[PDB]
Amino acid sequence: KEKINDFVRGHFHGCFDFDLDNTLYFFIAGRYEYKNKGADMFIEALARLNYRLKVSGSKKTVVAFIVMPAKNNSFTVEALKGQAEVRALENTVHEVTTSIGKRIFDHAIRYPHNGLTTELPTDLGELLKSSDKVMLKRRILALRRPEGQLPPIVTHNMVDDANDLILNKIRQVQLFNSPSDRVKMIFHPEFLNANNPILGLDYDEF
Amino acid sequence: KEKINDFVRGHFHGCFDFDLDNTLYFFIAGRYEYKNKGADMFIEALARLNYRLKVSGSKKTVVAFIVMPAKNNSFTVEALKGQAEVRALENTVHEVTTSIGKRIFDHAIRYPHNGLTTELPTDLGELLKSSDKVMLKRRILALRRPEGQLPPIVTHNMVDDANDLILNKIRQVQLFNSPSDRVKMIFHPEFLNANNPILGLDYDEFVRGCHLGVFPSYYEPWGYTPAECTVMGVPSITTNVSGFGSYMEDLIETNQAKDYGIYIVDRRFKAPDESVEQLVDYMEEFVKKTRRQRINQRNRTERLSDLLD
Amino acid sequence: SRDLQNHLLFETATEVANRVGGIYSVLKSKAPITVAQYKDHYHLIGPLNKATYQNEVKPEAFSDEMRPVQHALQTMESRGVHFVYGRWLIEGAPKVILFDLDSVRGYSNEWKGDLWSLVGIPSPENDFETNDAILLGYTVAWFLGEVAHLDSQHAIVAHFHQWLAGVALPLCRKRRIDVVTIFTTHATLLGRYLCASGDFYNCLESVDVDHEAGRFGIYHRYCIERAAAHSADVFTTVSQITAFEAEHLLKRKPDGILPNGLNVIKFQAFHEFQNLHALKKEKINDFVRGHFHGCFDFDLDNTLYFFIAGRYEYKNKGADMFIEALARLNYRLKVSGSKKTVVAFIVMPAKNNSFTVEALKGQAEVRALENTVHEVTTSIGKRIFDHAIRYPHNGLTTELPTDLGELLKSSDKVMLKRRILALRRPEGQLPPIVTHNMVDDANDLILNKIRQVQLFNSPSDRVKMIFHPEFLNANNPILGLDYDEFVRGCHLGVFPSYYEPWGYTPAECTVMGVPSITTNVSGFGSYMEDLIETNQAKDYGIYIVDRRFKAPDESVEQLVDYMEEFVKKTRRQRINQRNRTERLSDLLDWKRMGLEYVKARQLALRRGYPDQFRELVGEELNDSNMDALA
Ligand SMILES: O=c1ccn([C@@H]2O[C@H](COP(=O)(O)OP(=O)(O)O[C@H]3O[C@H](CO)[C@H](O)[C@H](O)[C@H]3O)[C@@H](O)[C@H]2O)c(=O)[nH]1
Ligand SMILES: O=c1ccn([C@@H]2O[C@H](COP(=O)(O)OP(=O)(O)O[C@H]3O[C@H](CO)[C@H](O)[C@H](O)[C@H]3O)[C@@H](O)[C@H]2O)c(=O)[nH]1
Ligand SMILES: O=c1ccn([C@@H]2O[C@H](COP(=O)(O)OP(=O)(O)O[C@H]3O[C@H](CO)[C@H](O)[C@H](O)[C@H]3O)[C@@H](O)[C@H]2O)c(=O)[nH]1
Ligand SMILES: O=P(O)(O)OC[C@H]1O[C@H](O)[C@H](O)[C@@H](O)[C@@H]1O
Repeated sequence: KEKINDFVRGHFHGCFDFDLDNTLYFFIAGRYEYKNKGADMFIEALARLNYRLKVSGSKKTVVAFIVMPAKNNSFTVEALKGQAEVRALENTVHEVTTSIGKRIFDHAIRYPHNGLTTELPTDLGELLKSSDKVMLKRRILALRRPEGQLPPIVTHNMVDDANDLILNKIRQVQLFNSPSDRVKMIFHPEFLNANNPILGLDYDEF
Repeated sequence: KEKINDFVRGHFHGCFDFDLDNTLYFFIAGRYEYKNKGADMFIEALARLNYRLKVSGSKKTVVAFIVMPAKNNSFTVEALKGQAEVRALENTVHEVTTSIGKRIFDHAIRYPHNGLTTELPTDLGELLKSSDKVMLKRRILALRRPEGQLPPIVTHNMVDDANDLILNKIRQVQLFNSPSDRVKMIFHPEFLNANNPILGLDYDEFVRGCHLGVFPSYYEPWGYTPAECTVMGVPSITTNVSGFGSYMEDLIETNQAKDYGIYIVDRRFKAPDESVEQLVDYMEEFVKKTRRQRINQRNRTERLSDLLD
Repeated sequence: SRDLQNHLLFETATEVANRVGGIYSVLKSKAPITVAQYKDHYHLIGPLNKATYQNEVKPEAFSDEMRPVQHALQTMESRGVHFVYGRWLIEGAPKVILFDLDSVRGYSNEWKGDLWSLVGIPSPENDFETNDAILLGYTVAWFLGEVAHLDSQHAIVAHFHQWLAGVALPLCRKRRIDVVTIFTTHATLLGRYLCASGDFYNCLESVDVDHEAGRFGIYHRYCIERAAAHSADVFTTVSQITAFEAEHLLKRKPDGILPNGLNVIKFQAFHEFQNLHALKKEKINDFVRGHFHGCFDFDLDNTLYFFIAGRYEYKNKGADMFIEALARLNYRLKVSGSKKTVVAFIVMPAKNNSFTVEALKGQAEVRALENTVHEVTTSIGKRIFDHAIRYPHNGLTTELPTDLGELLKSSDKVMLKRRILALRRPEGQLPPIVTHNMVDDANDLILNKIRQVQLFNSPSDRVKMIFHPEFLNANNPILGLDYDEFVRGCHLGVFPSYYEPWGYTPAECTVMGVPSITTNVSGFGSYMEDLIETNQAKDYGIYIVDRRFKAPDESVEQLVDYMEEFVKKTRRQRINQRNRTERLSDLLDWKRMGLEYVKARQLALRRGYPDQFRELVGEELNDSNMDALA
């Protein structure tokens, strides 16, 4: 589930208004038989489940996956690019916390001398400096989404996007991952695998 | 130098009141001959330097190492235990900052949503929790040292402490590492090694980490100790009655040679109490140097190593 | 009347509180050295950019001796003129005076009329910009008259940058305002325009200045530039090649050069710049592994990183030569059996739709391998450790493991192999020559040139092409470097320019210890070929290609010659050459290039008050140049 959470954090970069500790992951998977496998019901049922959860004022979120292989031209740039921009933040944060560590450790080993009245630092400014902030802000701006763009409902470029049953059905019931929706949709038109650069999980792990 | 800094932090746990970024590492080394190798003069000179700095009001700090093997029963528990207590803290800090990361990270990626009005956390309480603050304080507590205890002048338990010359000389000049002393004193009666559990540097590595070798010998046919120093771009103070000292006095004009890291004290044509003041002059000069200066001097000292090939 | 030892300085340009062009960065970086000399006697002047100025910008306001500046500001207020006073928020904190041109346009037709008779300059009012150039030039001379009038202690210097600011120069000359003037032109008008087609440097001695200016239809601007250069007590350019250029095309030899320095950020240790190089070289190495994923047949340790960067001017910046030359070098290197490799970067912004999937995906797959390795190596760690500590018990005869199968298990071998296969690229696919999706790929000039010389990053090629049509930035998810960080990590900048009045590209490059190849028709190349003998300058990291007294094809062959030279170097040799280049940086710091700005100002006071300067120094020194003076 941590590897999924990681994928999701990328996916909703810029539009991430919910709590993964209070988030659930439904999926459907298999051969793309829209009608026999019941993708139709699934999508419809989810659209309604969304309405119920909104009405009840629940704070939970459902991120719902469709793993049915359809013809595609691999991943989208937007998928790969935001998963990269989220790692960029992860890393800059790790660097910054290394610096904070030095600053804490100096205070801890220098107490009680040099006028260090408290055992630990108290002001955040003692630990976090302009150079540190500037990085973090730049990495944050990189995650900003455009004017009103919503997280996508598909991870790939589809061959025949306009005729795709699953996608037309999601568009029809209007699950577009706008913030208010407590049900999110992610169609991944490709069997899962560990080499997958955006959700590196063999199916069995996912 | 970092590896020496980790040792010193250990050694001074509790009584740590100076900045290692404005601290210099002098050392004397080799076969324990109190009189011949110049340890008498060294320790005295340092006590006089300690006076000069307090007087002149210097922000600097000197940690003077003595590496001369002597009869001993291995390390003190207090050196060995303090090393562990300083690492306990290093590893508690590393855990806390991880927690801090996760929080900073969550804020960044969530902003501007969920009522987050600033791009970064502003108040420290968002990052640093009580559970985190408790483990840290406990680690700090373990570094406290007893009422009026000071950092030791010895890293080992001596066989015959009460009669050892080096230890008695230090006690006599009254360098007990109190916070008001600008010169500290760490006698390590054992040849340095990488497997040393308090200071895990081979001798050559330690040399590089230090700032200034001081080998003010009285008898010394050659003196590899300052020669090795000089090969590693480390300024050394030696004497004209040493072989190496005499040789470098031939090759270079004695006032040039200070810019080239080879300080030469006069122990042939001067009173022993004038020798000591010249050795103190040279140390007080080096302490006055900026980092610009030390680095440049170190490059000159390095470039000089061709002559010793 | 006036004092020359304590004088005022009023620097005036278009680009004060707004980064419209190169001139921005000159004034900005120079401000620290010019504040430090003058303190409160220095004042920058320009037009108030209502939009962006919000970013960058009482009896207490001035001292007693600098009260005359305060009184003259109130006299501009007494005819209604709105003006922003303050500090410019950059190193040095110089004081700015930003005139509102919206609150002086009611004079426009009168003032454009005045120019018909005072100098004779037409003003087609369908030219949005020359209007603003005239409004500033009159508003500033309306101010400099009042300060010369209200201050009778100091001498006064008024420096103007580029033709747009210098409408005020004829007005200071004709009206006989009591200030000494300096004009500095960073590029001639005709020069930029004549270089459109292409042979500028040979056949500019004979060109009809008025017929040519008239044919491009920019005669009304040319007039303002020509007027400015003649009017001023001192006329200057930013480089010798531009001085040559300015002599024939503006009809006045300059009194000297004001070459553009940089605010050189120094380190406490000199050798720090060198450690950075290797750090940032590793970030590029990370990129290059991702790029060649699957076709990775060379040793990055024995690999060099050439680059060109800047505005996308295919001809002027010399991308044409760079690519042609790189193709020829590839032949040489193959012929000569060299084992080295060159990855050449072109960093010139072109219209794109961000990165390719292949680019992002490739470096994602390389990170997956990085991490699966990291998992496997901890397992190996655990096994080495357990053999170590258990020795010599349980039958362990050797101190350490000797069979790899002891440390690397099936489970570990499988996931490494899977990661390997993921990097495998389609049969006969090569590494791309572009990181992005181009909007108009088939018509991109760089990509046509590259396709034509057939640098396609096949494994036999010792020169690889990477066109990255976008300025470098830290946030970039494939090559996460700010431009400065990338430069440092590279080994050789190559900026074989044709029209380039200065070129900060190679100067920046040199500041950060990186050798460049520039040309003798660039302003920076002129200035170094004067300061250093040209064969010696190669040892200090300044390779200068002759694009003036050589055929285009010989220039190319010289550029190839120089690269081949640089490739041949050993690592010691590159490291030192880099050290020599870094030592050179002080010549480009404002702590030296700002002395030439004083020489211009000492010559302005010499011609302006010949008797007063004679008596304040001793005799009268030579009058003709900046260089001929004290
Ligand atoms: O990312 C994924 C997702 C699913 N799977 C695998 O794919 C299978 C999904 O099964 P299908 O959707 O292919 O359909 P079934 O195999 O359940 O059933 C099919 O095969 C049966 C026996 O051949 C019948 O013939 C039946 O009519 C036909 O629907 C699962 O076992 C699962 O392990 C993956 O490997 N990777
Ligand atoms: O922690 C340490 C410190 C030093 N050393 C090494 O051991 C040497 C110790 O030097 P000494 O104190 O033994 O002095 P020298 O070897 O410079 O000279 C000595 O050896 C000479 C030749 O035998 C003469 O006898 C002379 O009187 C005597 O001073 C150093 O050079 C260094 O190489 C270590 O291995 N570990
Ligand atoms: O990835 C990059 C690459 C370059 N740069 C910067 O972009 C500049 C490149 O400048 P250009 O090549 O666009 O041109 P110049 O700054 O040399 O000069 C420009 O301004 C001059 C005077 O205003 C002339 O008009 C000239 O013709 C015009 O190109 C460099 O300073 C460099 O710092 C980046 O920030 N990121
Ligand atoms: O010039 P290069 O071949 O990139 O190598 C250059 C060198 O850079 C710096 O000097 C580093 O300290 C060395 O680690 C490296 O050997």
